[PDB]
Amino acid sequence: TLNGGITDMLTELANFEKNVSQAIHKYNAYRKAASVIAKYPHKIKSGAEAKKLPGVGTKIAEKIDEFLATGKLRKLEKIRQDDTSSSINFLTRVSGIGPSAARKFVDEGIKTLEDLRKNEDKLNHHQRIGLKYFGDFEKRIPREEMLQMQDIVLNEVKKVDSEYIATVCGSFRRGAESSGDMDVLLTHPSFTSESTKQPKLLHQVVEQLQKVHFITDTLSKGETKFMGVCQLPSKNDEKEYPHRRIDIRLIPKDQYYCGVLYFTGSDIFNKNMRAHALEKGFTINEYTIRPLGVTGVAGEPLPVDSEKDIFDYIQWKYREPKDRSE
DNA sequence: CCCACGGCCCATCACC
DNA sequence: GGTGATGGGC
DNA sequence: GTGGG
Ligand SMILES: Nc1ccn([C@H]2C[C@H](O)[C@@H](COP(=O)(O)NP(=O)(O)OP(=O)(O)O)O2)c(=O)n1
Ligand SMILES: [Mg+2]
Ligand SMILES: [Mg+2]
Ligand code: NA
Ligand code: NA
Repeated sequence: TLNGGITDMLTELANFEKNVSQAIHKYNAYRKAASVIAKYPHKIKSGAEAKKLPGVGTKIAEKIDEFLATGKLRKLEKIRQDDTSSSINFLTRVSGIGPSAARKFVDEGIKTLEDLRKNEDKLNHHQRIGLKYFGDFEKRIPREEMLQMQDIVLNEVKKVDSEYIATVCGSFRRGAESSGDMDVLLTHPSFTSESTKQPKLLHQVVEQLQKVHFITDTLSKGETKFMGVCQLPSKNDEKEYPHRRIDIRLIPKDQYYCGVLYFTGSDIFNKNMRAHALEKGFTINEYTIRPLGVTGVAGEPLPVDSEKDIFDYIQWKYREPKDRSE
């Protein structure tokens, strides 16, 4: 974090544009510039120096010049003093409350943590849980604990069926010493791009994790994606662990590599790799990589036998998980 | 100067 | 109930 | 907010 001051500012600007302005491309623009600056190995001495990087234009250069001279940004000082912006920004930190619901709550006078707790009935299920574990969801997860959770999930899934393969992805797979949540990619031989030869493959895994009281809540649940809450078990007299967010994604087994590429991330790395794919004449999702015709309609899935194959198609030298933290 | 900005699962809602 | 848009999120 | 064509 040579330029922590700058990337903090841009991130705060990104969050403002997303939550308050509801201008999602300004949000992406700021997080993009913040990302490319974060890996810049020198201590930026000027906005013009920053402008040389792809993603940093004139406006951000100006803001960097102001920040380096005064240590702060007036655009942000103002935003920080607005009640509406502060209320809306706070509300969006509750899982299940997006920019729209946040602004709508404020119109009704519901703008504090106490307001949410007294008005539980005006929340849907996701928001109710997000409020419930608002404190825990602010806490990060030490890799030490991620290791415990990994072993539990993997052993529980082995117990359901020895042919399930569960892989922890996300920031954990990228080698982070701390994670915001747990991300699990799941495969089973019965579920391929060809056919689902067995119903409820994800349900049974969730069921099992619920019966050992690992999974405690459910935010959403379909045939391929689980979004919910989990908690490590504690020993006698030992104070309980915080509740953690957990994401489980069931992917067709023959499409494991695109799946594990996708959910390893990061989100910004994924954005960059797929944009580059489009430039190179391909399109990548969590299932396949396809060519673009002169048309703009995708062709057939190209053969993929590894993560490196995907990198190869678009003329990218392979980058290990720990070098994908953009 | 113009425009597109990665790709998609689940919950909810509007409409027929 | 089917379909499609929208919100929130990965 | 930024940048390729
Ligand atoms: N916008 C997004 C968000 C997530 N993802 C994929 C890549 C992420 O690594 C993976 C999990 O999302 P995530 O849990 O919100 N972020 P991630 O695990 O990378 O970092 P953490 O904050 O969880 O530690 O989903 C994506 O492709 N596009
Ligand atoms: Mg994660
Ligand atoms: Mg996640
Ligand atoms: Na630039
Ligand atoms: Na939220």
